[PDB]
Amino acid sequence: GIRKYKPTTPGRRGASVSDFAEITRSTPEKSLVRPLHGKGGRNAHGRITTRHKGGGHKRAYRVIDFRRHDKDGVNAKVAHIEYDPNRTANIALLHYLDGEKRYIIAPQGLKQGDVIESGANADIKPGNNLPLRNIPAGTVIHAVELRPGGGAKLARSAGVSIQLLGKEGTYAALRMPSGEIRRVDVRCRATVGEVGNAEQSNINWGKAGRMRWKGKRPTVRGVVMNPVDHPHGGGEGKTSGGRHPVSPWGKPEGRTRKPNKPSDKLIVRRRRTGK
RNA sequence: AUCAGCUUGUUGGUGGGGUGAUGGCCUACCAAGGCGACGACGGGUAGCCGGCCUGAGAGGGUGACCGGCCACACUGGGAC
RNA sequence: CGGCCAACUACGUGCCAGCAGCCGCGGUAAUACGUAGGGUCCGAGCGUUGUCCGGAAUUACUGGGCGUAAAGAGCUCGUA
RNA sequence: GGGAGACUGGAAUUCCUGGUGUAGCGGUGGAAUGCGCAGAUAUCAGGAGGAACACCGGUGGCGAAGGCGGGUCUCUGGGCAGUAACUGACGCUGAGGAGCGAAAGCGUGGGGAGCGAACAGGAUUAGAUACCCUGGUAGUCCACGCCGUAAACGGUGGGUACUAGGUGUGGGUUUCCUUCCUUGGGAUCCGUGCCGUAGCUAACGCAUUAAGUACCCCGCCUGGGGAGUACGGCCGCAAGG
RNA sequence: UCGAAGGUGGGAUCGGCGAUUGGGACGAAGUCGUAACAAGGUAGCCGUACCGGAAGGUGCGGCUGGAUC
RNA sequence: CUGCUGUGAAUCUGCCGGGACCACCCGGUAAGCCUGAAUACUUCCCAGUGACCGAUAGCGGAUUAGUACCGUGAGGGAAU
RNA sequence: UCUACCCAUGGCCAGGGUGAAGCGCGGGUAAGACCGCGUGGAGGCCCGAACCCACUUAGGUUGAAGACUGAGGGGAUGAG
RNA sequence: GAGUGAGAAUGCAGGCAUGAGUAGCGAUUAGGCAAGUGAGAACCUUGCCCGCCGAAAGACCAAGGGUUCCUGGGCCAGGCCAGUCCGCCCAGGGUGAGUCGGGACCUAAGGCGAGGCCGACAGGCGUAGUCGAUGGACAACGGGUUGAUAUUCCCGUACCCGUGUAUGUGCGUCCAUGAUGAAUCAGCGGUACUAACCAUCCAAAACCACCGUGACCGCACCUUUCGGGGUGUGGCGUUGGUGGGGCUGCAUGGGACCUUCGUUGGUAGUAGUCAAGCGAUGGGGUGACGCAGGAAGGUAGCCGUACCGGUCAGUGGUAAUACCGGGGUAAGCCUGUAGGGAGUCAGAUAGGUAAAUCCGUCUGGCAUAUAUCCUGAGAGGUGAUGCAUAGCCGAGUGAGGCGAAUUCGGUGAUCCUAUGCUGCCGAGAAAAGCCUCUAGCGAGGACAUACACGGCCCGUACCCCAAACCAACACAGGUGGUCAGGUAGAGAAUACUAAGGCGUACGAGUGAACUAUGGUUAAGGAACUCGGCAAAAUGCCCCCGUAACUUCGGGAGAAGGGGGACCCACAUGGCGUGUAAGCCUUUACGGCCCAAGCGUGAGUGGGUGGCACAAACCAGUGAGAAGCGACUGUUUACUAAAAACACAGGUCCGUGCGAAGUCGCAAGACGAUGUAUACGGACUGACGCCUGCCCGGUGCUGGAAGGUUAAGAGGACCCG
RNA sequence: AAUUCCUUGUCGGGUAAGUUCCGACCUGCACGAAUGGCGUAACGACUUCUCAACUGUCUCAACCAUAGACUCGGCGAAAU
RNA sequence: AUCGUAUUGGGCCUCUAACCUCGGACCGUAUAUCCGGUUCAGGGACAGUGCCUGGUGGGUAGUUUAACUGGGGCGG
Ligand SMILES: [Mg+2]
Ligand SMILES: [Mg+2]
Ligand SMILES: [Mg+2]
Ligand SMILES: [Mg+2]
Ligand SMILES: [Mg+2]
Ligand SMILES: [Mg+2]
Ligand SMILES: [Mg+2]
Ligand SMILES: [Mg+2]
Ligand SMILES: [Mg+2]
Ligand SMILES: [Mg+2]
Ligand SMILES: [Mg+2]
Ligand SMILES: [Mg+2]
Ligand SMILES: [Mg+2]
Ligand SMILES: [Mg+2]
Ligand SMILES: [Mg+2]
Ligand SMILES: [Mg+2]
Ligand SMILES: [Mg+2]
Ligand SMILES: [Mg+2]
Ligand SMILES: [Mg+2]
Ligand SMILES: [Mg+2]
Ligand SMILES: [Mg+2]
Ligand SMILES: [Mg+2]
Ligand SMILES: [Mg+2]
Ligand SMILES: [Mg+2]
Ligand SMILES: [Mg+2]
Ligand SMILES: [Mg+2]
Ligand SMILES: [Mg+2]
Ligand SMILES: [Mg+2]
Ligand SMILES: [Mg+2]
Ligand SMILES: [Mg+2]
Ligand SMILES: [Mg+2]
Ligand SMILES: [Mg+2]
Ligand SMILES: [Mg+2]
Ligand SMILES: [Mg+2]
Ligand SMILES: [Mg+2]
Ligand SMILES: [Mg+2]
Ligand SMILES: [Mg+2]
Ligand SMILES: [Mg+2]
Ligand SMILES: [Mg+2]
Ligand SMILES: [Mg+2]
Ligand SMILES: [Mg+2]
Ligand SMILES: [Mg+2]
Ligand SMILES: [Mg+2]
Ligand SMILES: [Mg+2]
Ligand SMILES: [Mg+2]
Ligand SMILES: [Mg+2]
Ligand SMILES: [Mg+2]
Ligand SMILES: [Mg+2]
Ligand SMILES: [Mg+2]
Ligand SMILES: [Mg+2]
Ligand SMILES: [Mg+2]
Ligand SMILES: [Mg+2]
Ligand SMILES: [Mg+2]
Ligand SMILES: [Mg+2]
Ligand SMILES: [Mg+2]
Ligand SMILES: [Mg+2]
Ligand SMILES: [Mg+2]
Ligand SMILES: [Mg+2]
Ligand SMILES: [Mg+2]
Ligand SMILES: [Mg+2]
Ligand SMILES: [Mg+2]
Ligand SMILES: [Mg+2]
Ligand SMILES: [Mg+2]
Ligand SMILES: [Mg+2]
Ligand SMILES: [Mg+2]
Ligand SMILES: [Mg+2]
Ligand SMILES: [Mg+2]
Ligand SMILES: [Mg+2]
Ligand SMILES: [Mg+2]
Ligand SMILES: [Mg+2]
Ligand SMILES: [Mg+2]
Ligand SMILES: [Mg+2]
Ligand SMILES: [Mg+2]
Ligand SMILES: [Mg+2]
Ligand SMILES: [Mg+2]
Ligand SMILES: [Mg+2]
Ligand SMILES: [Mg+2]
Ligand SMILES: [Mg+2]
Ligand SMILES: [Mg+2]
Ligand SMILES: [Mg+2]
Ligand SMILES: [Mg+2]
Ligand SMILES: [Mg+2]
Ligand SMILES: [Mg+2]
Ligand SMILES: [Mg+2]
Ligand SMILES: [Mg+2]
Ligand SMILES: [Mg+2]
Ligand SMILES: [Mg+2]
Ligand SMILES: [Mg+2]
Ligand SMILES: [Mg+2]
Ligand SMILES: [Mg+2]
Ligand SMILES: [Mg+2]
Ligand SMILES: [Mg+2]
Ligand SMILES: [Mg+2]
Ligand SMILES: [Mg+2]
Ligand SMILES: [Mg+2]
Ligand SMILES: [Mg+2]
Ligand SMILES: [Mg+2]
Ligand SMILES: [Mg+2]
Ligand SMILES: [Mg+2]
Ligand SMILES: [Mg+2]
Ligand SMILES: [Mg+2]
Ligand SMILES: [Mg+2]
Ligand SMILES: [Mg+2]
Ligand SMILES: [Mg+2]
Ligand SMILES: [Mg+2]
Ligand SMILES: [Mg+2]
Ligand SMILES: [Mg+2]
Ligand SMILES: [Mg+2]
Ligand SMILES: [Mg+2]
Ligand SMILES: [Mg+2]
Ligand SMILES: [Mg+2]
Ligand SMILES: [Mg+2]
Ligand SMILES: [Mg+2]
Ligand SMILES: [Mg+2]
Ligand SMILES: [Mg+2]
Ligand SMILES: [Mg+2]
Ligand SMILES: [Mg+2]
Ligand SMILES: [Mg+2]
Ligand SMILES: [Mg+2]
Ligand SMILES: [Mg+2]
Ligand SMILES: [Mg+2]
Ligand SMILES: [Mg+2]
Ligand SMILES: [Mg+2]
Ligand SMILES: [Mg+2]
Ligand SMILES: [Mg+2]
Ligand SMILES: [Mg+2]
Ligand SMILES: [Mg+2]
Ligand SMILES: [Mg+2]
Ligand SMILES: [Mg+2]
Ligand SMILES: [Mg+2]
Ligand SMILES: [Mg+2]
Ligand SMILES: [Mg+2]
Ligand SMILES: [Mg+2]
Ligand SMILES: [Mg+2]
Ligand SMILES: [Mg+2]
Ligand SMILES: [Mg+2]
Ligand SMILES: [Mg+2]
Ligand SMILES: [Mg+2]
Ligand SMILES: [Mg+2]
Ligand SMILES: [Mg+2]
Ligand SMILES: [Mg+2]
Ligand SMILES: [Mg+2]
Ligand SMILES: [Mg+2]
Ligand SMILES: [Mg+2]
Ligand SMILES: [Mg+2]
Ligand SMILES: [Mg+2]
Ligand SMILES: [Mg+2]
Ligand SMILES: [Mg+2]
Ligand SMILES: [Mg+2]
Ligand SMILES: [Mg+2]
Ligand SMILES: [Mg+2]
Ligand SMILES: [Mg+2]
Ligand SMILES: [Mg+2]
Ligand SMILES: [Mg+2]
Repeated sequence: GIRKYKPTTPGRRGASVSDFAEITRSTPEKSLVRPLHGKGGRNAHGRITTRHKGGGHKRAYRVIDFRRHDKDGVNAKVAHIEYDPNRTANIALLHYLDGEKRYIIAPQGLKQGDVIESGANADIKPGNNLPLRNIPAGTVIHAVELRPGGGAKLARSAGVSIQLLGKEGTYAALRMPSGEIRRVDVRCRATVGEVGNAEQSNINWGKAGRMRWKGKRPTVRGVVMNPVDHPHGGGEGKTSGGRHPVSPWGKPEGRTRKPNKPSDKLIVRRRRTGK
């Protein structure tokens, strides 16, 4: 759950963490690890592509079976629900009957011992990936794909995931966490159940070291920025810039969504906030 | 209790000194407890009693005089 | 010497000067203010003042209540 | 309708989408701020989301008290009648202590249809920082914690034994006119309304579900303000208690 | 060794005073107001939160110590 | 005249040139292709010339010369 | 090749204290919450050298040095 | 005909003056004397004391420089002075590797890049690949040597990489034993194709009865003078078309008739393949990795003891009970302890881009055995009759021969087991090598041993916290890694010392001011000053006791006080370690204790000396208020370190995935190999209370109904 | 007040005196609620004030041993 | 615009054959997430890309911001 840390030092007074009692193994599988490195917020070209992030704690990579489609009709027990920091959620390894173990996203309330099926015959216990032909309308879903068989991309937020609304014709309607409705094929791949670590939103950061570890760099406010560096720069004292806030990269607040996407016709309306 | 914990010779045993007389009265060595919500330790007031006044009684108030003790002798100590 | 409380009339100023333990007494005709008489109480003492009890069953053990005047804690489990 | 979790239903409001359909719709003691001519109101079809369950529904049931009601499942407490098999003084109340607790308020993270403090306008008045109208931010919903106060009222602590009745309701055992249908008649215990004796009370009034007559323990009160306030102590992140 | 007096240093209690401020009661009479007592002209009150010179107003929940029907 | 972008002609009473524009007459035939001679230039070689300098001049360099040296750079850059 | 940032691979931090969760025992409950006792060394924790900084002062300022030296000064298991 | 006339432009280049023989001669260590060479000696050489560093100011490496290394010659030029000396200059000499560092081995960040994509062009990208250590695989010590080089040369003993000899164990292909397995003919899943039977619920072609009455025909009453209309009844009709029976056809379950078996009855274990032994550009394992922390066993190393050799040092006493010096010895080859981990066979399954005896998974059997295997410090033996050493003899720039003892104990690491164990989150590279499996071959390979043989190229001197690198210098600066002795000590601080190297290149004198570095000072203690700036002061360990406030951690080492030296006794005490010996057994590099021996803090008494017993060095000033900033942090290298910045806390907005925003005229890459509890942007800055009013202006988000307007279409009139 | 010109505002505490400081008043030229307001335990080489000790910072300087300054010997600078 | 004859472009709904796909499966390939081709599957006469123009456009660029003045600036 959530465990709050006692104030031993003035720095870690407010630090509270979601204790990971949901851990079973501590040393990740060495076979599936691929060579990875912190890119430092920089491309191969050497320029800093995005500031406020980079540096920190070098970490490893592991392949997740996001698009599980190659093998079907075989069951798998939950091997060990381990901790992968490269995601907000957790990964629970599976012993499939063919002996080919792949990592998958651990759904909410998953504990070691449940049997998971991936295919048409799969039931409604969480972790079962199956096309929309075999799912009731109205069930909460996660790790949702966009086409019948091109790899799953969406619905992997910890705690709130996409909810299926209804099927009409050959197009299916999906409700977004933002409260929006997206039209998607009735043959895409989607799983059942919410994603775990819902209590992760109750994490309290704590200090700056954790944050350089996590990746982000300290944020430099524009009002003290130099005027050449930023439109908010300059001033003798504290000033807001004398104009509406603007990213120093030229454009102010506003529309950024370029229309006319191939899935733009597959969207009914855009998000509305604070209702 | 608009005072909840107090105490370290403090508590208990043994061995010594001590005093007219027993005794942590004093010393050494052993054990950790005794007193505590059937009000401890703290705070304010005040000499106690036979008596006096009041009240049918219960009770309440009080310690004039006398008398039975207690404590003191400008303040604090000590001893022959 | 108004009623509590046995003892009243006249004269002098009228919301002034003043009385007083509770109620309370004077705004031109006071048995309540001041003076006279008159009467009452007490008496070698007479009142005022302060402390204490009684009435005070007004801390109710004898001897109070908790619907509205003051009061049933919000209600249970339950240690001593 | 005792509590908790999950699943599920319909009506209604609002919003969105698409027809039809035209200049008004909403409003009060009267009118104007409000939305329309960019197509409102009305009305049909569909969808979305949130809250709450109209009738049954009552001076009726349960819970110790706050309180509790759309269905369905899951688990569970309390109470009642008969046989009385068994335990054989285990009963009661309970200072300090501990647990539950209306609404509002606070933190974190979500939700948010309607309603609605605060705040804007429009209206009345000499005056409105109100009553009225149009809007609507907390909150009202969910989960975890908190505060622990109400005219928290039956303004009456609990338990036991006794003391005349009449009239309704609910639950269960029996017996008899006996169709053996019948609130038929009778006996019994528990709960809950109303009116009434003796009695009590200053009166209103209570009257077997006592304020009657007693027993056991517990809290509370000693003229009105000051004041349920200052200081001190305890709890709470704070409001505060 | 003990030992009264004296001096070092910080904790409690009783206090006395203290600019100014907060609150209360008594004066009497004046302005601002209509709050409550009759369905007091918005039923009252209680707990609570917000608001306003002021009595008060509103929201939510609770009682009738509320009158008509 | 050429180019980017769209349109788009005739084959000879066809066209475009004749310095916004055309009737009659006047001069040449576009979308295909190339072609020596006069010209510009001199890192190199040869032969000469100079009212050009004679070692702070003349090329930075008559001599260890783009050497020493400075600068990690593109480079700069000596005196003798 | 300094400095700013990042990337990958190595290395560095003498010594001494503070004592979270967790763990077992005895209380507390019906289960808790909680209460003490023994292990724990978690900490951008504490004191303090190597190391990294540069707060004060003096000297120097045609210095030993085109930004230091000497006394003190801060971090010193980490945003190093 | 002029490059034709200088005195200046903080002019240019060269030369030379004064300031002037003035300042300085480069630190917190310091010298003096003797003898020697030399023409000259504080500075060089040799001897004795003194001084300084000694986590360096000693000894090694990397980067860097390149002859500064050694020897011989000389001292006009350089060394801040003379200099016989030098890191000066001239000549000669000096660097020895299968095993130490790189290449023939492989990869990270990143660079190059065939084809290819994009780009007028130049070009930019990146695939297959190839480069790229700061990483990983893979092989040493003691002693000795001359005037300079030593893990390289020699002696002594080994190792592991790679090529060959052939004999000995020994194996099939061309014979054939084994284990099996699999692609062929004949039918069945009371379940239940098709006429029914028993039981149950409902109703299409309205029969009976009642009621309501689209509309029609009307009887009686009311109503306006009669009319519309209203009230009760009758005849239907139903705004609101079944029952009954039969043939026939279809639909639902039964047994059975022809085709679908209980894999063999002959053949064809006759013929065709093959597993040795190498075997992959392929597949799979292994190789393969964090921070922090404690405990245990050991080692380097240190201190004492036995033993071994020597000692008489002009001083009062100690001639051995005392003193000084030794008291060493590797790699490798055996043994496999403490300790860290892990279980064994049979059969089938297709999951690992093809197949698998390999890697996984499921059925079963065997297993809690210190069974079995791997790893693994250390100790013991060999290595070693060897080497070396304290010292004895002749012999001096120096060489040679001989050569004693070589054990116990204790202390003890930051070193080894350890890439381990326990716990935390912030969850900890790649490939080569190695083991093994098959695909594609195949008539000769596999294992040991006597023997002669063959193992590449390059670095190898010297300096390296400095006069040899970077700073223009022989500069008070900077520079990464490895060795870490003794006494006090908590220690790598600090003080003094060993090994070892220096007194670092201007000196000799004179009580001047004055400047700089320090010490002390009557008495007052901030009266100077902007400020207690600077100075001064406390400072260590163990105890006793510590407030206001608070987020219950703190504040707090709060403040303050006491003890601290030496000797003796308690005390042959307690503690650790551990021999002989004892106890025991799966007998071994075994568990228990441990007299003896060694080391050892703590306290209480008694006594003693000084003014002072943490006496040196080293080593917090404390307290009370108020402002800003929550705190640790970072910055104006070289005038300013804060109230600035940043940081965790929150808010708002934009972001639906080849996302937003970027870098890029583009491919492409980051974002992210992440996916609205995630990313970017902006503002504030922990935490408590909160965060009021205002949408005219400017921005942003909605609705474009009206008017204005581009380009392009369109050809009225008019001129010629 | 990090905002206040008059202003050393007025009043109270500290000293002999306090234009600084601390605590209040509001006459806020020209505070103010995310360019955030008010407090806040802890920290700060931050800012300001007071206190005990301490001292040559001072009253008022004196002496002492260093390294220069001085003379001699060797080499030998510059700003202008 | 020349309710039974005419006016050539707008508005929509469709289908695949232009076009798109960072969708799948194969191949070059013995190894290749690049690239190219085929098939299937999704969008589709749209998106995309030019040419012209209208808008927005301190993100970027080149500039300007007088003189007189009893010092300048503010005044005139
Ligand atoms: Mg915090
Ligand atoms: Mg990876
Ligand atoms: Mg950022
Ligand atoms: Mg890094
Ligand atoms: Mg996670
Ligand atoms: Mg910012
Ligand atoms: Mg800035
Ligand atoms: Mg700008
Ligand atoms: Mg600025
Ligand atoms: Mg400003
Ligand atoms: Mg804006
Ligand atoms: Mg949305
Ligand atoms: Mg005694
Ligand atoms: Mg004794
Ligand atoms: Mg009495
Ligand atoms: Mg009495
Ligand atoms: Mg008495
Ligand atoms: Mg007497
Ligand atoms: Mg007596
Ligand atoms: Mg006395
Ligand atoms: Mg006395
Ligand atoms: Mg009378
Ligand atoms: Mg009388
Ligand atoms: Mg009179
Ligand atoms: Mg008389
Ligand atoms: Mg009395
Ligand atoms: Mg009684
Ligand atoms: Mg009473
Ligand atoms: Mg009452
Ligand atoms: Mg009560
Ligand atoms: Mg109460
Ligand atoms: Mg629940
Ligand atoms: Mg509609
Ligand atoms: Mg909603
Ligand atoms: Mg009880
Ligand atoms: Mg009880
Ligand atoms: Mg009690
Ligand atoms: Mg009680
Ligand atoms: Mg509780
Ligand atoms: Mg509510
Ligand atoms: Mg609130
Ligand atoms: Mg909350
Ligand atoms: Mg919330
Ligand atoms: Mg509303
Ligand atoms: Mg508004
Ligand atoms: Mg109630
Ligand atoms: Mg009660
Ligand atoms: Mg009772
Ligand atoms: Mg009666
Ligand atoms: Mg009655
Ligand atoms: Mg009763
Ligand atoms: Mg009573
Ligand atoms: Mg009261
Ligand atoms: Mg208090
Ligand atoms: Mg006072
Ligand atoms: Mg009223
Ligand atoms: Mg009114
Ligand atoms: Mg009212
Ligand atoms: Mg009212
Ligand atoms: Mg209230
Ligand atoms: Mg209100
Ligand atoms: Mg209510
Ligand atoms: Mg009433
Ligand atoms: Mg032609
Ligand atoms: Mg030509
Ligand atoms: Mg160069
Ligand atoms: Mg600890
Ligand atoms: Mg705990
Ligand atoms: Mg400095
Ligand atoms: Mg100076
Ligand atoms: Mg100097
Ligand atoms: Mg320089
Ligand atoms: Mg100093
Ligand atoms: Mg740090
Ligand atoms: Mg000339
Ligand atoms: Mg000149
Ligand atoms: Mg000059
Ligand atoms: Mg001169
Ligand atoms: Mg001089
Ligand atoms: Mg000099
Ligand atoms: Mg020097
Ligand atoms: Mg000499
Ligand atoms: Mg030293
Ligand atoms: Mg050191
Ligand atoms: Mg050392
Ligand atoms: Mg190097
Ligand atoms: Mg020579
Ligand atoms: Mg010479
Ligand atoms: Mg020279
Ligand atoms: Mg030479
Ligand atoms: Mg490339
Ligand atoms: Mg190419
Ligand atoms: Mg490549
Ligand atoms: Mg390479
Ligand atoms: Mg390399
Ligand atoms: Mg060498
Ligand atoms: Mg060597
Ligand atoms: Mg790890
Ligand atoms: Mg020795
Ligand atoms: Mg497998
Ligand atoms: Mg060889
Ligand atoms: Mg070589
Ligand atoms: Mg060298
Ligand atoms: Mg060196
Ligand atoms: Mg140099
Ligand atoms: Mg030097
Ligand atoms: Mg130097
Ligand atoms: Mg260094
Ligand atoms: Mg060390
Ligand atoms: Mg020394
Ligand atoms: Mg030395
Ligand atoms: Mg001087
Ligand atoms: Mg002195
Ligand atoms: Mg003094
Ligand atoms: Mg001053
Ligand atoms: Mg303090
Ligand atoms: Mg403290
Ligand atoms: Mg302290
Ligand atoms: Mg034995
Ligand atoms: Mg045994
Ligand atoms: Mg002494
Ligand atoms: Mg800091
Ligand atoms: Mg900082
Ligand atoms: Mg900087
Ligand atoms: Mg600076
Ligand atoms: Mg600097
Ligand atoms: Mg500075
Ligand atoms: Mg700074
Ligand atoms: Mg700061
Ligand atoms: Mg910050
Ligand atoms: Mg905030
Ligand atoms: Mg923000
Ligand atoms: Mg925001
Ligand atoms: Mg507007
Ligand atoms: Mg505006
Ligand atoms: Mg036209
Ligand atoms: Mg102020
Ligand atoms: Mg100020
Ligand atoms: Mg302030
Ligand atoms: Mg001052
Ligand atoms: Mg002001
Ligand atoms: Mg202002
Ligand atoms: Mg703001
Ligand atoms: Mg602002
Ligand atoms: Mg504060
Ligand atoms: Mg002095
Ligand atoms: Mg003087
Ligand atoms: Mg002297
Ligand atoms: Mg000097
Ligand atoms: Mg001198
Ligand atoms: Mg000189
Ligand atoms: Mg001008
Ligand atoms: Mg002027
Ligand atoms: Mg002038």
